[PDB]
Amino acid sequence: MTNIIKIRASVFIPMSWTEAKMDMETGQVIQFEGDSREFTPHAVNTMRSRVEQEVVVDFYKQEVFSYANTGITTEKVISPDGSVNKRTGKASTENIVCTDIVWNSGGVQFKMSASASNPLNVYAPPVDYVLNVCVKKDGSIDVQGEHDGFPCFEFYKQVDFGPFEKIYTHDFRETGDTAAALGGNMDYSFTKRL
Amino acid sequence: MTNIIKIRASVFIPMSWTEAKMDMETGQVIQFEGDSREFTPHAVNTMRSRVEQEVVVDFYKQEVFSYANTGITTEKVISPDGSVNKRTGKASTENIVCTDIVWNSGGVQFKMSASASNPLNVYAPPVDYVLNVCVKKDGSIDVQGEHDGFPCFEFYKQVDFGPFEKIYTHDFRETGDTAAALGGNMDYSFTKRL
Amino acid sequence: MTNIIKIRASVFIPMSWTEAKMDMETGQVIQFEGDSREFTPHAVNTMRSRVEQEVVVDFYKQEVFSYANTGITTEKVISPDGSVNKRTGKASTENIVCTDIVWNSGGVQFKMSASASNPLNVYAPPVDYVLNVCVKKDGSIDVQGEHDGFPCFEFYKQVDFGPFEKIYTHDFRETGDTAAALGGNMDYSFTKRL
Amino acid sequence: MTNIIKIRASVFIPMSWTEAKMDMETGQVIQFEGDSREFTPHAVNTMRSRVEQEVVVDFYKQEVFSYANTGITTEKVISPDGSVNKRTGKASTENIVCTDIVWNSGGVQFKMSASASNPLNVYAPPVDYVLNVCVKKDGSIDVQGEHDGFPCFEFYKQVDFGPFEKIYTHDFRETGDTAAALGGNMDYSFTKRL
Ligand SMILES: [Mg+2]
Ligand SMILES: [Mg+2]
Ligand SMILES: [Mg+2]
Ligand SMILES: [Mg+2]
Ligand SMILES: [Mg+2]
Ligand SMILES: [Mg+2]
Ligand SMILES: [Mg+2]
Ligand SMILES: [Mg+2]
Repeated sequence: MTNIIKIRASVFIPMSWTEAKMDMETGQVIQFEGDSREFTPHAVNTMRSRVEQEVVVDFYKQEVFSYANTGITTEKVISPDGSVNKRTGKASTENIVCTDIVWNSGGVQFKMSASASNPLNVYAPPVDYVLNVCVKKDGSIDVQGEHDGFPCFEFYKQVDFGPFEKIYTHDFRETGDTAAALGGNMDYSFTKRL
Repeated sequence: MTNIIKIRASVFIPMSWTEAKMDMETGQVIQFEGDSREFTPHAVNTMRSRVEQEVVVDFYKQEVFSYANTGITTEKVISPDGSVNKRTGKASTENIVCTDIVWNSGGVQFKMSASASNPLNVYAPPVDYVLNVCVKKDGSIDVQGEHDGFPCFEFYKQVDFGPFEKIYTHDFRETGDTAAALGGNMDYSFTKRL
Repeated sequence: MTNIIKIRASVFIPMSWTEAKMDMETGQVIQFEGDSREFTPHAVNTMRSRVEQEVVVDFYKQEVFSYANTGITTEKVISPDGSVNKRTGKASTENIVCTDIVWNSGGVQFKMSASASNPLNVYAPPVDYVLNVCVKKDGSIDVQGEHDGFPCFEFYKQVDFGPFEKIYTHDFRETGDTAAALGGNMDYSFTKRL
Repeated sequence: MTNIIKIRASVFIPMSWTEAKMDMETGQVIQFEGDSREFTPHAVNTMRSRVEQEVVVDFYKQEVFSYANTGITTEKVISPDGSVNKRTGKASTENIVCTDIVWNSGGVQFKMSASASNPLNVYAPPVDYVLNVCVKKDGSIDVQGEHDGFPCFEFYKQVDFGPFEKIYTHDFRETGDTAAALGGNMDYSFTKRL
């Protein structure tokens, strides 16, 4: 009846630039580039997110396909001498996976997990989410998510090439949270049936 | 002839506190306790070192013994309101080792490797040194070493309970190295004969 | 017959920037620009000193000449949001003087006095020195000085366009000293014949 | 009709301690004692003001009397190692005065000026106020005032031992000023008839 059902996850920083840090050792002032954008599902391959993942369940084919990416990190360093210098790196995508795919008569389930650190500052703990998602042949979905409290998170489902539907969003700046929340374990969780 | 020769290794931050890192938006300021001392052989069991290691070759017993230890890590956080909060942790010694001991006619060979990470940040990079030493029955040594460019490293020999003798010292505030030098590979090497 | 003889005084900050001061009221970090150099006699008119003075006694003309100058003060302010601002000002030279010139049979005496404020930091007490110098007709000098403990002080002589010769240097990081030494009385003193 | 008319002025810091400043050269966090009070005309002799002044015009003897005082300054310095150390001094009252008394049948005018340094810091900017007050025989007054934008300022009038009345107040924290407003010129001014 319904053929293709896609789940999209995005992790992004809304600001142009992260919170400024100063190292008295070097005299520098450093910040990393953001994604300069609000919430939206239309940001694929746009490089306006730190982590991006899409799983596509294909019932016609009896297949799960996954797509995983990380944005580019740019650090802006202002030297004592005043000069500014940018450096570029890209997080690994080794730990953005789609795992534990299990089939039954009327659907499939799997877990999506993402862990990506900042390639240019190693002292930083990685962002993490994991969702346990169950999809039925009818089209409706059933998700159990956890994620670090920072930065912003957005999840959408899109079925048979139609319009996108909001699964769940987390807005750190509405929530009181900060980059501290990236350490520890995954502070938040949610349940959602669409 | 000569019976006991000891090799001492010591890594230390000569300041009372590491140079401050500050988070501009919050005003928060972060520092790590140092060892507040200069170069000195007599620092054993004093907890004035990040890493501390002694290898004792005993020609009279045909034996090699070793001691290894880490200092305590203290994170001091100053809040915008001048409130101060401390945290304590102790790096594991699991990777301060004396390995590849080879006994032959002329004396003995072995390699001392130290690698200690920050018990308060799992993600920080570790300090590293490796020493390849060769000790002769007459009390000559031959040393080939590598180490990170930060913080301070000092190495000493002492024979038959005699005075200490400097093998090698490295002082990051002379070579202009930084806390960054704790990552990557070991960036200095040396060779010394006593 | 020795013709002309020179005394050069230089007060400079060896670092590129003085050490940060932070205000939890405004959230800001402030530093002033240093002179980014080591001790050297060849620094005239390079603007690489906070205060600089040359007294020249001419035995051919029987005259004393003096040059005096201050470098430029540059204040750098980092803001909570990582913006940086510079301001700029130049200390008055009115209080860098050469004084009480007395001539006798065998040479000349005089007094070099320096006092300079920070034009951007009124909170700054002046840097201060005074040299009492006695120059014999044959190119010998007898100097007696006082100075504040911070920053660095260098004094040289130069006879008849010859090489420069060190009279006295003060290095504040060697003698464990602080910008506090700027206030109060002149902390240090010396006498030298050369 | 009216015999005694008192004008009272108080300069105070509402909070227990001024906002901390940190110095990276020494690691010290340093804040000064405030007056830990809100606005109140009843604070004479209470040592809960930096500056206090009362002028009393006495229409019965035809005399103007004046009383001037500064508070105790106390700096708390927290050392990098935890230990705290207090110094105390007391600002001079040499520049809190009442001058330019001119009498006529109608009443009297005079000027009240206050300037007071921080007595541990010679070169710190004084707090300043200057009031031009006209006192009429019927008891009414007319005041043109100027003051620095920090810290807090309260002025009151009292006739024939009656209750106090507010002339004017300045709360630097409603108006978003800072300790910088201490410097340069008196940023605020006001005019009052009551
Ligand atoms: Mg995490
Ligand atoms: Mg967490
Ligand atoms: Mg290295
Ligand atoms: Mg390393
Ligand atoms: Mg001085
Ligand atoms: Mg002094
Ligand atoms: Mg003022
Ligand atoms: Mg002002």
